[PDB]
Amino acid sequence: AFNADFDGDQMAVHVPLSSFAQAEARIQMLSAHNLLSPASGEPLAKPSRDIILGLYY
Amino acid sequence: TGGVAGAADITQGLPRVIELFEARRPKAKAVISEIDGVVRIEETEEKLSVFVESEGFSKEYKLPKEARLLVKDGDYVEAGQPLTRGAIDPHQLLEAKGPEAVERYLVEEIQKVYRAQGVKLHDKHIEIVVRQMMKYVEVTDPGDSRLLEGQVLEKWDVEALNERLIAEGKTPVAWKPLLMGVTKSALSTKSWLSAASFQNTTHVLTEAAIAGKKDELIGLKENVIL
Amino acid sequence: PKISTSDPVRQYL
Amino acid sequence: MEIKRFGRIREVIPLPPLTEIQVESYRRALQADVPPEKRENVGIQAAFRETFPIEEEDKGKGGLVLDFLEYRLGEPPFPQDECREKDLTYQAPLYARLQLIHKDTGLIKEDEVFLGHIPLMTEDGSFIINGADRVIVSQIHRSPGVYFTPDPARPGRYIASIIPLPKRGPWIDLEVEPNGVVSMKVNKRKFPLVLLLRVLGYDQETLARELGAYGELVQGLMDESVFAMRPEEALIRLFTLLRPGDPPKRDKAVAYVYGLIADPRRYDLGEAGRYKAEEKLGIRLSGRTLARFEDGEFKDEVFLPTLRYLFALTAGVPGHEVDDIDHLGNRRIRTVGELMTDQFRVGLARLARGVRERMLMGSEDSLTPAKLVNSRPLEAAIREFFSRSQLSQFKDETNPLSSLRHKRRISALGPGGLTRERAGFDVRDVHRTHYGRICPVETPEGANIGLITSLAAYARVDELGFIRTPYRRVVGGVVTDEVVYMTATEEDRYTIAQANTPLEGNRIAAERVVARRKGEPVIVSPEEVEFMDVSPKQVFSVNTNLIPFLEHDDANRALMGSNMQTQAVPLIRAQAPVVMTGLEERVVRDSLAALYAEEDGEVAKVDGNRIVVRYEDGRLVEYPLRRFYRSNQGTALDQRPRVVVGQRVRKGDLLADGPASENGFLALGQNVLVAIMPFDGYNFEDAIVISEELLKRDFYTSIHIERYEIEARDTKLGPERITRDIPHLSEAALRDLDEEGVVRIGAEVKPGDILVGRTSFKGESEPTPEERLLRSIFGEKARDVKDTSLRVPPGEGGIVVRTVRLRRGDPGVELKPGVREVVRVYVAQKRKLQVGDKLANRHGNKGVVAKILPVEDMPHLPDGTPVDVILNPLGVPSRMNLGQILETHLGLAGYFLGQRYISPIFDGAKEPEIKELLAQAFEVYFGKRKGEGFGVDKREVEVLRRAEKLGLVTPGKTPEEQLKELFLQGKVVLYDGRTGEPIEGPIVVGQMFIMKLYHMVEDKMHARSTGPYSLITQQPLGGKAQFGGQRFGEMEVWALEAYGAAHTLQEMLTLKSDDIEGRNAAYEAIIKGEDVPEPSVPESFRVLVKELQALALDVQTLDEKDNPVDIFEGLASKR
Amino acid sequence: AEPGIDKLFGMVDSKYRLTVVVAKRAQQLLRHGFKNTVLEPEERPKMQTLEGLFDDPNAETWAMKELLTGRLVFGENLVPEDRLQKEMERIYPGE
Amino acid sequence: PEWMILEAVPVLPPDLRPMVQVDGGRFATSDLNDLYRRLINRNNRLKKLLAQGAPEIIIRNEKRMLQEAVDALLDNGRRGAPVTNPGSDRPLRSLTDILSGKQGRFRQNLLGKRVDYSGRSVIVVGPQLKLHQCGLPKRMALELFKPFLLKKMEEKGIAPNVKAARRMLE
Amino acid sequence: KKEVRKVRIALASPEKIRSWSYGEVEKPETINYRTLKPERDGLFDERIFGPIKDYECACGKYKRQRFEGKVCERCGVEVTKSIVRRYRMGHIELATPAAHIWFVKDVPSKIG
Amino acid sequence: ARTIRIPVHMVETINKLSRTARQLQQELGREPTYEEIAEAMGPGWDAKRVEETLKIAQEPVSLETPIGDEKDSFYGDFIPDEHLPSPVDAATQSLLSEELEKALSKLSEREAMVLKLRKGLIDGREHTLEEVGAFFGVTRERIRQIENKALRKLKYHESRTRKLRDFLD
Ligand SMILES: CCC/C(C)=C/C=C(\C)C(=O)C1C(=O)C=C([C@H](C)CCC/C=N/C(=O)OC)OC1=O
Ligand SMILES: [Mg+2]
Ligand SMILES: [Zn+2]
Repeated sequence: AFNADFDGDQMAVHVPLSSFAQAEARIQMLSAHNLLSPASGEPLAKPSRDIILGLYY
Repeated sequence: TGGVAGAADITQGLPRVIELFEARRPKAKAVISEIDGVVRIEETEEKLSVFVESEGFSKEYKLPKEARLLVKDGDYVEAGQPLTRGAIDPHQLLEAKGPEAVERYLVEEIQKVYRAQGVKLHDKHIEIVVRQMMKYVEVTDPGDSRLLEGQVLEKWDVEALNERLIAEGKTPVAWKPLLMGVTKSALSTKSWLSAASFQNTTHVLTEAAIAGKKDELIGLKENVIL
Repeated sequence: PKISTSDPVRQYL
Repeated sequence: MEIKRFGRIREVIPLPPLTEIQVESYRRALQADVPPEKRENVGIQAAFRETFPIEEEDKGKGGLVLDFLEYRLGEPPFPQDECREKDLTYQAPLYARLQLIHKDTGLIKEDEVFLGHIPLMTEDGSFIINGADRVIVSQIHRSPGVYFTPDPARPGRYIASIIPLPKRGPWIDLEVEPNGVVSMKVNKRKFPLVLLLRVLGYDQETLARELGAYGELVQGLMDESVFAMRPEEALIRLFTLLRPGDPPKRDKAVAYVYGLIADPRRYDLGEAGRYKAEEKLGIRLSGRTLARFEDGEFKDEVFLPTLRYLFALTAGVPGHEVDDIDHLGNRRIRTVGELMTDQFRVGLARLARGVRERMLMGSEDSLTPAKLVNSRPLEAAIREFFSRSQLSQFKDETNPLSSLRHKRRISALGPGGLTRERAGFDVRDVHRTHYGRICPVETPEGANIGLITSLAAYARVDELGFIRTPYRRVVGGVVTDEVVYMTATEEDRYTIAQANTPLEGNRIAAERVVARRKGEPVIVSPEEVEFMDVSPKQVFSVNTNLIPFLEHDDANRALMGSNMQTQAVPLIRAQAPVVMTGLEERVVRDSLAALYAEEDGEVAKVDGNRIVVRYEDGRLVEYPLRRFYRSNQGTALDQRPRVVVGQRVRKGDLLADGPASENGFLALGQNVLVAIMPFDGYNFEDAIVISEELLKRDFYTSIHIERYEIEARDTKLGPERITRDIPHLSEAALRDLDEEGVVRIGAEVKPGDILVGRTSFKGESEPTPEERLLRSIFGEKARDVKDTSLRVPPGEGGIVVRTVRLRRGDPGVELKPGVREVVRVYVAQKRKLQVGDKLANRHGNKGVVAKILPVEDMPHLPDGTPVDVILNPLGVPSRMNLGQILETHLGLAGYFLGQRYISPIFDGAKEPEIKELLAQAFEVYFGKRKGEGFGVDKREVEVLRRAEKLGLVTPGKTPEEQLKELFLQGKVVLYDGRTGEPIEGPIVVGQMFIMKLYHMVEDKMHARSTGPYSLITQQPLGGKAQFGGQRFGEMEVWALEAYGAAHTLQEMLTLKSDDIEGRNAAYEAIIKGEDVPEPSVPESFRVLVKELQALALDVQTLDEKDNPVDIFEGLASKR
Repeated sequence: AEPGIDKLFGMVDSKYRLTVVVAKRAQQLLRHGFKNTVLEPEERPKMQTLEGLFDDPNAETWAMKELLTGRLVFGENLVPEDRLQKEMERIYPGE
Repeated sequence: PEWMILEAVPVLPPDLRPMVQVDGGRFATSDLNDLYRRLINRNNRLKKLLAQGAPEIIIRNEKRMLQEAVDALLDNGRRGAPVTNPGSDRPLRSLTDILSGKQGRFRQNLLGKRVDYSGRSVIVVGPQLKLHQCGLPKRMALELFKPFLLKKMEEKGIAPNVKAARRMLE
Repeated sequence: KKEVRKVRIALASPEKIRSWSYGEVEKPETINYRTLKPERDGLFDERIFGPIKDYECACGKYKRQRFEGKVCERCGVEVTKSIVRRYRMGHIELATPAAHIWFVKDVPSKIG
Repeated sequence: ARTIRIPVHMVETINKLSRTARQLQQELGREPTYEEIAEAMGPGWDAKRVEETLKIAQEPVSLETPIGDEKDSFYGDFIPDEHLPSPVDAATQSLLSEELEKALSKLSEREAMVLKLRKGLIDGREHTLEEVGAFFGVTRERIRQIENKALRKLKYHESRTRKLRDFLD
């Protein structure tokens, strides 16, 4: 989803300050609550590379 | 690979997706029948032309030798059906089979691209953007405002109800549905705060400032910017 | 129609 | 170490001197040395000769003519590395003998004037400018000449174009109007061509159909014959279209211009354009455009052929050549010598423009000397070039090769068409003619792709500025060692065979031969061959030539390879690779990294600091060993001595290694054991795992030096000082300072510590009445001066190594105006390898150290040898950089046979040869086991069982001989150090060369809580030791909107940025444990509302009911 | 995930209402110490540090625990706008 | 409609078109000020000439220049731009450009804000993390949460007050 | 105290402009070269746009905030927050009216 | 002509300097030192004076001047506000006000005002307060004694309850 890879990509970090912004972040932005794509409705957090490889073998 | 010899191409990829979202007469404009009917074909050495023929109605489509026919002598074509290979001009098609049909076309024609790239995305996403290309209508017979006025459709719950009924107003507003690209359809919003935020800033304000325009912050951009 | 744009000096002369 | 060389293509000619492009362009543009005064035009001399002599004379009462006699220079006011220390430019002053003459002939001849002084090039090929090391990057542009393009805005015919190269020269376009006439462009100023077809002297009635003989539709040339009678009234009726319609009483105003003088030519005395113009058009030239001292009218040999070729192109097949604008016979490279010279021109332009002024404001016999010559226009015209030009840049010296590569670059940007126009997919595009002239792989990835580019190894730029490439002449299938440097156009005339073409002595051994015929790959018999490539090396840049097994790597990834090598940081235990290509030695040579001995001799003295050498003549020469010095990039360069006292030494022998050399072979990284297999997810997406053992061997340890500066400035409030005595609540915060403000050389400095102590008079000198009391309770002083001391910024410092102090102009220093003195502290750090660091091999496999495992966890061979890195295989199939796999196989053989390899590009080792070495290696790796008393491991058996079902090993063959089979595929049996069990099925291990990559400050780790803010916009702003905030763009604003995270977006764009009281109340709240208040209206908007107001527009926020709401509460509302 | 996210979702008609309810309950659950809590002693959120499980300071959490017990009521237009900011200060001091 | 004509030109609050003193006893300031100046100068002169009862031809001349001066302020370069005589032939930024940006626009872009509790860093894979977790360097966590941190510091016997806690962290 | 729900943009009457203005800029002077104090009746006059230092008049008679909201008798400067300087409008009264260029060069020229 | 208006006899001199710089360039060859150009200037002239002048002589710099990347950055973008106090600053001095109050609350009301009128409102009061002796009261050398005991009365408290100690940075 991030389309991140580890050849030296950087991420920015942000901090939800308020009681309210924390609730948004936690209820609606938390990674583990966004497993399916909103474009196609197919899972997005899914087995990826070495993970498949392992399980296939 | 091995397909550019001297025939005008159909757009592909992103440039095509744009061609649609702004559409926009296409490259190899495919000729479309304007009426339901039966096909007759006459030609010379030089001249070539298709006839669509009903009882009363009888339309002729004179067309170049360049054109690649799609339709047999003796076939039946519905209004808005293409007769040649190529992309249909949405404006042209809107005039032949109205709103719904053009919307359908736009959605698929866009899909055609993404899916050919292995990209999976629900239709409803495209349908939303398309609805916005049809946001506006043009007036043909006034109510109390003037004759052209390219102007939003859902301002019509009272204004397509004021004839005899609610507040009355002599003339019942007759309008023409209107197709416009996302660029143009975006310039045309009620919210001058948004409108000013896209291209051509000076114009928008000058316009709104004269008119004393209020912007009830209905969208997001306008609420954010504030 | 940007013809008589920068007259000023010519104008006053 | 023994070094096995590979492949057999004899290279008949060694690589050219590599910094040649730079060193020679300049050498032959100044001529400071060997050319003694009255000798040769070409360079700066030509720049002079074209501006001088300068006349303004009417013979009778006055006459001021200013000549040019001589040029000289030669006292750089300060040494090289002294210009670096004091932020000066290393440059010589430039003098000229001028000599003014009068109408009565004042015979008194002038002399010198060092009104003007200019930068000198370093030995290696760089400049020092304001203390900084810079490189001028040479640029491609369209060569001068006559070209015939197809009409873009027409699908039928073509446009002729005559191009010269001054800054005052005209692009003439010849066309055929939509309705078939003859469009003609000078500026944009279009007009019917005809006209000028008379002004040539010869009219319509002599040659208009005789030399335009085929001209069947010559209905563009045709028109006025009565106008085409007298040559006088020919000119007149045309000047109308050079406005504002001034009388023809000084008729030959612009025709005298575009005749022969310092304007209408494209090159001085033929050359470039004409050289082509001949082969493109007719034959002869008129000197350079049209020469006529005293005759009748004006010579035409220019337009005559030009017209009759647009004709010959509007014809069938005579001539008939549409011009390929991207062909390297049509593009030339403007080099430093030229680049500086034509910037010395714009200088003299303003000089004479300042000189012509001082005839008016000036007498006659009152000012003869240089009382009218002024540098300032020329001085600042040249200092402008070197300092602020797009083409002059911060020398990239991360390592030796960085610099070498930098000097060899080629830009399309600058004063040539750039990024805006971007001519996508054109220009950015490897042309058939790039073969051997420009590297087809070395280029910047990203939005500069194909615009900046690298000059290919053997390639050479000639005097006209065209890139040439060596081909050896072949006569009747025998191949001579007689080599030729063809341009792109000469090459197109030939059938050139490839270099791998099998030779049997000098004889072409093969039945059929691969060749290029003007770009076209063809198989031919050897009789038909006219030239041959020198070496695969010629096709590619230097950097690319450093990639072994390149022919097995897809190009996209070899690009990344030859780029990353640039970013390789010099290690302190640097190694040259196990598998090399060839170049690695010769690069260090040319890069001037290492120090070599210039003559046969014996070493006299050697310490870390200098080497002294007695040459066979008696000469004792000392070589200061540049020590622990700071590159532009903060990486260290320091020569270490590789030689002992009383050592005999041949000419060209090594003495000191550079930063990145191991015995004069380029050492950009380590060789290291790598097992390619996944490892528990720690190498998940290009990420890399690392044995702690590397760290212990000081294996990826680099030394970095950071420079800090502090200015002691005079104020309107009064001077501030460097001082030990700062006002505060600490003493343990002054420990390693004492030294009169400045930190002691040798101190360990942590983030937040004091580098230099400084006190300013502050706050317009008011202490708070609130603080006034606070102070008097504690034995008040309430001192005027503030702590503005320089501190080590967060994210670390290190250990102090040199402090440098420059003062009040008086030593030989030009300080910024307003500055009393500066202090510099240099802080060194031994960066060890750590998680986050980024590693790379030369095949564009790049990753980030994600894990450091303790040696016990590391996968180990049966002999108990663990591995250093664990590369994931998934990084190979989609990348198609198979070169690294080969590098590993050979590297495995090497590791056991104790040898290194030279394996030339498209030549080198080949599967069967590696397999033979792996067989030898197997004898070491295994052969001895029986001797030391060991059989095959029960685990070794376990693995083979599975291995034969994969069909890697033969069934029936013995355990040992199966193991050999497996080792020949470069796979071993690996034990997992966690479990002791083996890894089901064999794993490829071996030695790979890997580089640690330079870490840029922008890419360092960052964190803001709350800090400074922008004066004007009131948005978070980056301090000295306080990070600025992250940028939040509309793209991020959408992501938040799509989440419906309404409050987060709000607080992101108010409290956490713009809203002023918002951010304070927020902080105060958080400190006091109360939850954050709701935000108000952000400045961004308040300001916006004010801007619109300043435009007489009433912007008005309204409540539910339409009554106005104050967004400035009270501060705006009046009365 | 959060302990009970699926069922927390099941409690409302719009995703976003949950977040709102939670935030607002957290705001008041902080405003009045943690005195308001409708969570019986033994079911209070907990931490670990300095080695001695004190109550979990995170009110964003607290609210979510309380919702799942169903001891709370939420609605669009329940009690008047100010007969609440004082009536809650009665049972638990504003200090 | 009359209102489209100006008889009182408004003036942007000085604090945001400031006159900062920078290094070297030199100054930095917005172009607006220099646009505003020359307008004031011409108005004031026009007053004098009118007060003098000057010939209407030299008054026209003045009025012309005034009109232009106002144009140059509001939306400079819709009639052949004015520049600072020395420096360079760089055109002065008018209000209109300062609002929207001259780059056609308002896209293009130049559009975004900087942010207060933020950081950036190189990422590395965390195979150990459960899906809702991420690894943050403490050094970076300590800055991002500093104000929050400072309070806990006060709630614990590790700092008397916040100033002393903050000083602990410098 | 109540939340905004509409933003309205209208043309500004001369009365409206004078309405906003905290005083006329009558002199084209900026800051004093020697003292750096905004010259009187100029583009920076504290008298018009407000104090430079929080709660402190130009001449220096008033400070503390004790005198919150008082215009000074000697120096004419209000004693408030300095921040008020980024929000306070001025104006210039033209000797002759001048056309607003937007309502002229933006086509179709709304006045034309 | 100038953004920052200057006296006429100062345009005189500035123009007189840029006159002499011309001779002194060509007279010497190099650009003259400051001492060089001062001797030439005449009698009232000085190294410092030439310098301190040219400083005044300059353009000055446009906030709207673009930076290197040209398109996105401008000089002004980099200039930081040093006027307004940042959340950390603001939060401090607000607490200070609160804690000083808590401090001098437990004092004689007459005494508390003394220091509040020696500093606490607005003016240094070298002797001015000692004249108008707390509006009404025994003046001069007997108010000198009150300061002492009032300040020393705070040291009793402060040494014990360390509240104010930390604000001394
Ligand atoms: C006439 C108004 C023009 C305008 C944008 C004024 C505001 C300016 C210059 C600012 O202060 C702003 C600015 O630079 C940037 C932002 C954020 C980061 C992004 C806004 C874009 C949002 N986009 C959407 O939410 O899309 C649905 O907000 C601003 O108010
Ligand atoms: Mg990446
Ligand atoms: Zn006052």
